[PDB]
Amino acid sequence: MKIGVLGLQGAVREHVRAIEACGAEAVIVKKSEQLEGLDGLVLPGGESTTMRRLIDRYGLMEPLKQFAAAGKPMFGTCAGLILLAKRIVGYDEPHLGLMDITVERNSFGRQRESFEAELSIKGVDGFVGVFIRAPHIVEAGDGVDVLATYNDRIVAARQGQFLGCSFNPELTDDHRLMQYFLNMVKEAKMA
Amino acid sequence: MKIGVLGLQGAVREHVRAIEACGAEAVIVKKSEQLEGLDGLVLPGGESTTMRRLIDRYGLMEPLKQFAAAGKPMFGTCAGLILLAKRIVGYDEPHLGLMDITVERNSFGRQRESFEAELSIKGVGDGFVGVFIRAPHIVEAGDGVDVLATYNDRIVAARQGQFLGCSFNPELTDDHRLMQYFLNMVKEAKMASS
Amino acid sequence: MALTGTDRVKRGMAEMQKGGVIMDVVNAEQAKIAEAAGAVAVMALERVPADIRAAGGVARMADPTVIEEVMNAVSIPVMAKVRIGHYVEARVLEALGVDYIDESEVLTPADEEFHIDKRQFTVPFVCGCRDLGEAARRIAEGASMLRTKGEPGTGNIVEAVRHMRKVNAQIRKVVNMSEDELVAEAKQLGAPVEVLREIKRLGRLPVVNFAAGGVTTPADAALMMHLGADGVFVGSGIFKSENPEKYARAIVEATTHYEDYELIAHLSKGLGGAMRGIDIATLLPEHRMQ
Amino acid sequence: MALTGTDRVKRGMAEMQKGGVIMDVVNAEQAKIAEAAGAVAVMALERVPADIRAAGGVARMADPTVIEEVMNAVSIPVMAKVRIGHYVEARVLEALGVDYIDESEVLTPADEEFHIDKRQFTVPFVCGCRDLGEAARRIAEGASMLRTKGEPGTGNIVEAVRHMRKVNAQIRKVVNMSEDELVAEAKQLGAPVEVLREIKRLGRLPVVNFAAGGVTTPADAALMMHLGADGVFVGSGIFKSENPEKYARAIVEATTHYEDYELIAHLSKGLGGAMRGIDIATLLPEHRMQ
Amino acid sequence: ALTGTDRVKRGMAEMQKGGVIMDVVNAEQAKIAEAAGAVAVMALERVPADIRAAGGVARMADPTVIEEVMNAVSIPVMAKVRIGHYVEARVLEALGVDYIDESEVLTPADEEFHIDKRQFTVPFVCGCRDLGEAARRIAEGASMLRTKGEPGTGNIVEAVRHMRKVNAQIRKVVNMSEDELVAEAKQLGAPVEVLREIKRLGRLPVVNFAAGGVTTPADAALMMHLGADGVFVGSGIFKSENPEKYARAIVEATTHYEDYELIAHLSKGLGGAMRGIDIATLLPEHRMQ
Amino acid sequence: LTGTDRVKRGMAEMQKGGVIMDVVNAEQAKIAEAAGAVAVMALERVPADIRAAGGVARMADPTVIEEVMNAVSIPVMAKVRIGHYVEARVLEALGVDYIDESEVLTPADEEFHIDKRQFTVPFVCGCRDLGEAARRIAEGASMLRTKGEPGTGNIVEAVRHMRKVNAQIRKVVNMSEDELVAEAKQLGAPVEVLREIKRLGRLPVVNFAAGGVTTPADAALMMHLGADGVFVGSGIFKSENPEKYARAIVEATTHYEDYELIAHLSKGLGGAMRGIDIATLLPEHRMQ
Repeated sequence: MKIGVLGLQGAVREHVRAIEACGAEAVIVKKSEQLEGLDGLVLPGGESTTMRRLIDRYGLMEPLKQFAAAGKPMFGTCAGLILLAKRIVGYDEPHLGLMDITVERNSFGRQRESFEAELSIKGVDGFVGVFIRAPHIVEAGDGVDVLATYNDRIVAARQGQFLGCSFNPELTDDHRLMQYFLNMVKEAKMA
Repeated sequence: MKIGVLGLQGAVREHVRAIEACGAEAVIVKKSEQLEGLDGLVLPGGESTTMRRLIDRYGLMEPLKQFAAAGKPMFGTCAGLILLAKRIVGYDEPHLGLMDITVERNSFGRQRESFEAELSIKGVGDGFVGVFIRAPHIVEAGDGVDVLATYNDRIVAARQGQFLGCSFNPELTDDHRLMQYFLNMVKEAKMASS
Repeated sequence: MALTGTDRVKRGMAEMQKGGVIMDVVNAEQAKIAEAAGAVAVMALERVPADIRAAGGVARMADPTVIEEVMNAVSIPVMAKVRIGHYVEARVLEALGVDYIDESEVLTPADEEFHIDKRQFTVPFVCGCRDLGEAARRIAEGASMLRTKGEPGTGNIVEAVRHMRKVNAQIRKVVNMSEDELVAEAKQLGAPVEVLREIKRLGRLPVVNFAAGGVTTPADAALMMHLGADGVFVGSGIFKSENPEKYARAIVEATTHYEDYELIAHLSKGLGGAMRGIDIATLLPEHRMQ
Repeated sequence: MALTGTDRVKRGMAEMQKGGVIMDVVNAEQAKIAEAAGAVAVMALERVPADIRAAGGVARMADPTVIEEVMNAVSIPVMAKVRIGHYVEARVLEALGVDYIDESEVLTPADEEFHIDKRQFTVPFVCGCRDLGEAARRIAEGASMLRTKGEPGTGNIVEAVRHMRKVNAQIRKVVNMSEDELVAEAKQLGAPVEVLREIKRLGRLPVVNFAAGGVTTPADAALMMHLGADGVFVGSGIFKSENPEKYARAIVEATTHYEDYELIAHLSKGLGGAMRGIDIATLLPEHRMQ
Repeated sequence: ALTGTDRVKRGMAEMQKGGVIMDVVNAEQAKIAEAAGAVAVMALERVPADIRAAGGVARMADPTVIEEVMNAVSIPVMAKVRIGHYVEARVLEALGVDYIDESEVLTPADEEFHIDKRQFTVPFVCGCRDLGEAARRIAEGASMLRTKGEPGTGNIVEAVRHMRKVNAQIRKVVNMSEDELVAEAKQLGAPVEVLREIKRLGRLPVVNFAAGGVTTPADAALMMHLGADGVFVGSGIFKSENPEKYARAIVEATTHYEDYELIAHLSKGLGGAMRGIDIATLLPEHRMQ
Repeated sequence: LTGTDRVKRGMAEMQKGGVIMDVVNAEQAKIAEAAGAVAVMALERVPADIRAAGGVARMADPTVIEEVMNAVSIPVMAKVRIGHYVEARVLEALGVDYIDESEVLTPADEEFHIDKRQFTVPFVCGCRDLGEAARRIAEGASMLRTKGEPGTGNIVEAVRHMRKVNAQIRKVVNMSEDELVAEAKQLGAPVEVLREIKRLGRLPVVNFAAGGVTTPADAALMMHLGADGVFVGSGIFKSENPEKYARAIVEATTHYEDYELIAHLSKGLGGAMRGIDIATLLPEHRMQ
């Protein structure tokens, strides 16, 4: 089982750790070519603007979408979630636009307001959510299953192959969510 | 699969490497208790006198023999061979005395005469680099014993059912064929006891 | 129960900066150029380090106006930074919402003996270091991120290289060192032993460590990554260059694709004039920390 | 089965340069003049060493544009480069197709403790040295060619002479030395013993060694050959002269006919003004390698 | 028959691991040592503590004594020679000595150059205080190493210092960034090729024993605990009250170096150990180059 | 749960206000128990004799230790040479109640002390200042003592050390929190330990006086200067009547503010060990 991590910027190494700790193989993806032969992809925490700017410049946008179309599961953490969203508050156009959700960037404030809080995650209780300049999900489509909320805000969601959260699980030692994603990959490889 | 190495003295680490390199688990044995649960045992190169002295002092002699009686394969390299031998030239009494062979200690001379030479080993293959470090040699082999290799008309490797023995030290080479061959014996012995 | 200011949150914010470039900016225009070029954050100040050098005088915390200005201009994090020991400056930058504070040796130190007790803040700090002892002392004070000190404004990476190499080598030693030798090591290094113990337990440094000081070319940027930096700080080398906007893209792209030499060669191609820089033969400048 | 980057190939390329002159060029025109004059290769850089001196500041790898420019202008090999320790610069020059890399002390060093691990490259490197210890260390790092360091840009051969003499004298000692004394010699020299052993086994240095630094006149050039150089590097002395084109032919011809004094005398005749040069009384310049 | 290969020379030392090598001045001692379980014996004219106390020039032992010792035992016989003394070494080789110790406890014959050990068939062991020293001896052809310690003092402090130093420098080199080795070699005074071999192998490529001041079972087990491959003992056994009893104890502790109950037991009845010397010595030992 | 810091340290907290006596045999041990000692330190030679004899001083013969253990119902201390891990393991295996990693013995490691954290049995270590103290604590020491100059009959060094350490504790306790990291560095201390000190308001382990305690006045003085108790070796068994000294030290240590009583206890003592001024070139203060 081969899981990519989008390695343009951000907390790449952290995801790799989790992936390897759950027994899968991690592959750092800085180029389209590296997408080939992968069973799933992780879009890490980092700076969504930076990631987009790099995605553009090296023509990764289309190949990522093709990767999605191929039915390969994709896990977006924080900025990762931002990349997946169909709609971004204040943005005329999104990034990948693969998930039927509206997100608001930097909705909790600035780094000073970054925080940690225990969460109840439907498929995955007491999961420590780490919110570092996190966005939030304003609105979710009908196809989307809400997996967790914090103070009446949607912070985790699934849509078939797509998995998303506001927080950064890769900063904790708790791998339950990574496992839950790996499962999705396992189920997907079969079809 | 769990292979013991008699760790009282000698080139213990070298065997461990081979054992692990062939995918088995290595266990260093300094105490009788450590024999329990092992599928086979290696008696390494070193100083036979030292190994015996220590075997005596800590009452390992009987438990080793029990280990042998239990049908567990045993691999003796150089001193290792000397421990297995039924008869030792110049010695009124042997060590374990489990192999129907006569050995002569230090038969090639002293360290100056220590040498390496390519060998043809019956069950194992050909061009196997034998390293002879103050090696003994097998003077005489019993009928139950199958000669596996000779060097200049001297017996240097032998098998007897569960017991495997050589004059040279394979653990000093990167070549694991003989180790594999031993592991096989362990596998057969292990499967055999159902 | 939302907990703020936890070490995990302070350090995590830095872990989210890895693989990227943080750019010194004096105004919003520059900040926008930086965001556009792909910077992961911007460091707000009154004068760029090369100008700090050239002007001399006392360098302090930037005017809050400028910081607010820069904050309003971008969606990426805004750092700023303070003078060494200047507790109140740091409180001020915290009150302003600054995302990360740089307790910086390029500014004129306010306390020559004691650094800020960073542990008492909610907003994280980044500090400079030349070696693991220095590193570990900053960590013990509460620093949540580190950078090489280099020699800022010189256009010369040599110091940053020295520092990155030193720190990385000392980490490697500690990681594989015999456990019973750490207390004596700590003493030799001037380090807090608990930090070395954390390093050894973890198998790596427990905070992010960036290169900073003299980074002038895409090759410079990729070199630091090659030497194990978690990312780079650039100030003078972009905005003292001929075309900042063009430099910025190239450093960002080289930092990210630091092993693609064909690409780096391409990115280096059209750059044009880089800042002249200074050899050395400086009597006292920088390396002011304790 | 075709093999690239072998020591034999790397070193062979240098063996093919013997008896000739390699010229520093800043642009294609110069490169063409050099090829026309008979240079065996050209060394591409931003500023000629005499100018690097005079300007000061931080000297880096040249703009790839310039290098490409030069490559396009000539059919002889093109050398360039890099700052000491600058791995990525070297990777870049390699990606560009540069024929030989000069890890050079005339540029501002990037690593003051560790040179490039030249073994990891396919393209060969030339390094400077002042003595056999230095030489042997460079070779151990993977250098495939050597040159004296001299004092570049001074117009003064004295240092190059010192270095060529030292290295050649130390080779002679090692070649005829009692075999049992080498390990202790190596230690005294700061050398890797295996290299001294190779030297002794071979009866000579196993790589080409050129003169470089202050070669200003045909007599200078022929002198280095007389002292056993395998060839000469020239930068400043040709393009800081009155008529570069005329100097270039004379140096090339004197290098080749270094024992023909009548000829050398003739070639020296009409030259006119040579670069003024510098005596000494310099505080820190050059000899920056480790 | 290929003889004198590095593999054979080194292999012989690999076959000594886990054991004790004892200094002996005669056959009686040698027999006691064999009986006690020694893995080899080192033959000399005077035990190091006596070498100290007597002073004068210490040379290779009388061949007679060596032959005597050889005839008395079935374990290997070492002897070891003065530093630089090529001919002494050739002599010990001609006698059939199993391992030569080019030793700083003897009076050095060459203060600048060691023996070119590569030229011999018989292997050598050399002393070292740090990895540079180690690597130089290895480059000269040494096939085994030992700490230098301070011999005849009954004090392990130096051996501990040395074992610690060497082991720490090996760990650094094993995990060091590859591009830093040439510069490291230079700092250590080491041949880089050896450091490279160390790094490639993940460990020192020869056996390294503790030697100097090993006086009690606890001393013996300590050196093993600090990573020694085995111990050399001279003075501490035959300058003790009951050599024969010490011998067994050191041997057994060396082997069961992690069994503290056992070590405690073995230490119990020992009685008087050699007095030893603090320090405050002006020039003694550490004579190698 | 065995070997917890609380247990290791607690054992020392149970020794406070008392005297620990060096003994070379069971007779002495019985005298010490009889006199009221809170424990006994078993060794081959008394420190004054270690000095006078010179040579290499090691761990005592286990036989002697067992002998002493069998003779008394109070704890038995012994240990080891500095750095000597195995000696310590041996003493641990013997059941010794507290190990003294001691500078009076000949050091076995001149750069690294024993990693006392790895043991179950607690250790006491000597110190001359808070940096030294903190390093030993960071190594896992569970109890401390002044180093003094053992076997000299001269308290001057123990006084110096107790004073220094106590003065440095007081400074740290009331020091401005933001100055600790820089203090630690000046002291050569681990900052975490100074933090613990400051948080707690005191040193987190027991600290005893040791070295040169010769008279009841000496013993009471160390308590006066804030010792948690005293170690006595030479001053009792090199005295004219050990048995009489022993009772007096014990009683003075306990009633250190009763000057009438101390005066009385000092009265009949007779001859004390001569002691040594100083003018010693290298002896003691061997720790790191």
